[PDB]
Amino acid sequence: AAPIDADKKAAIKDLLDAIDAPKLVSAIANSAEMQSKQLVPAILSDALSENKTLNDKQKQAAVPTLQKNAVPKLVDGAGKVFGTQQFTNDAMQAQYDAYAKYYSTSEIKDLTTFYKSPTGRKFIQVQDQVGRDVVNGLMQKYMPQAIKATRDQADKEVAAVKP
Amino acid sequence: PIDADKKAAIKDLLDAIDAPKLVSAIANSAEMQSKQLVPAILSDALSENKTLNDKQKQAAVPTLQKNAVPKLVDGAGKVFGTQQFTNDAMQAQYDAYAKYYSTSEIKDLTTFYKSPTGRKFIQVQDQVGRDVVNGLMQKYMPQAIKATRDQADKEVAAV
Ligand SMILES: [Ca+2]
Repeated sequence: AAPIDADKKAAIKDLLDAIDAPKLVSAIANSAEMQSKQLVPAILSDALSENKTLNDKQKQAAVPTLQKNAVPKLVDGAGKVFGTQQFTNDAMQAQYDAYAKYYSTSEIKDLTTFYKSPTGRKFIQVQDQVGRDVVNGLMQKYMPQAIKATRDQADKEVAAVKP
Repeated sequence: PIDADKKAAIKDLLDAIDAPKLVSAIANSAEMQSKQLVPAILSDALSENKTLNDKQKQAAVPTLQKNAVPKLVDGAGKVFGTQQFTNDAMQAQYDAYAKYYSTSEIKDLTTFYKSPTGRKFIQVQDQVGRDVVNGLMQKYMPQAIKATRDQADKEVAAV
């Protein structure tokens, strides 16, 4: 985390405006919040395993109600930190620092020119869609075949167990 | 169906972005994902087996864990190393570029990607994104986990 000289900072500020950097921060916050919500079951499991008052029969019996009440409540409250102004500010500073680290001032200015051009503005809107179309299309054609190949061999391994 | 002038403009674009390196990274990513799915697929197959009773299934887990998992893992995701996958991934790149971009936009992109700043961009832009996400993750992941953990501790104690 280094000091950005004045002319480089002003160039990055113009680049961040041209790529709509706040929209990108918003997507990072929403993705982290989602990741936090997906960790709730594992964190609740850890709190149950490490709780120091309940015996092992009471813990095993508490699972049904914790699954029904605690998980929805924890999911609802998870990742609040990602909606704060502090997070947004920090993600903005992180964008400045990342651009200053990998690009020179003159490269940042070239980038801004491309992003403000008509084809650059198009690129900002569709280029992610281009990546998703490629990956999702190949996934649809090939993920089933790879799963089935492993599953069919897995059937043979289980059928081979001799008890 | 892509007209010839757009097809030839896309061919030049893909050379300028080193499209085969992007295909190779997609294939490797898919292969790794196939291998990481092996324990879940083997549990499906053990669960669905109709010859072993449930005590025999539990007793089989140690040797399945030890022999079947390394075997299935070395064999998972072979389809992603075939020439047919590469061919389909190239074709998917043509289709995607043709669908969202016009011929003159394709030519503008090539000019940008062939410029010195375009080539730097091909080289570091993914690293820019990872640095942003990883720095924030280092700072905020622990705070988010602690927030959920402390509320989970109160939920467990209130049982
Ligand atoms: Ca024209």
